[PDB]
Amino acid sequence: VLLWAVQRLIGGLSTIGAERDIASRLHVVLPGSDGAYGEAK
Amino acid sequence: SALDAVVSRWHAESSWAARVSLAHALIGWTRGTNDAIVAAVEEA
Repeated sequence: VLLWAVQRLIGGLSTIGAERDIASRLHVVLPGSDGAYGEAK
Repeated sequence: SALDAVVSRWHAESSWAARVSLAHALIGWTRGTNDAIVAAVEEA
């Protein structure tokens, strides 16, 4: 639900605006929460 | 990253402390599973 879901989400959301307008560069924020920080890293 | 899961589980659970001896070796490169790669890295 974290890794694969958001990675395919980035893929899908970046696919749509690819051929329509070039240099339209998508932006993603990543929620990163020591051991929890290690998992986030 | 694969370490950070199992070793973190080791540090987390106190049952694995007396049941498992977690160990690891950072393996390098092998010449089997070619000669050009070995020559390039031996030049490196």
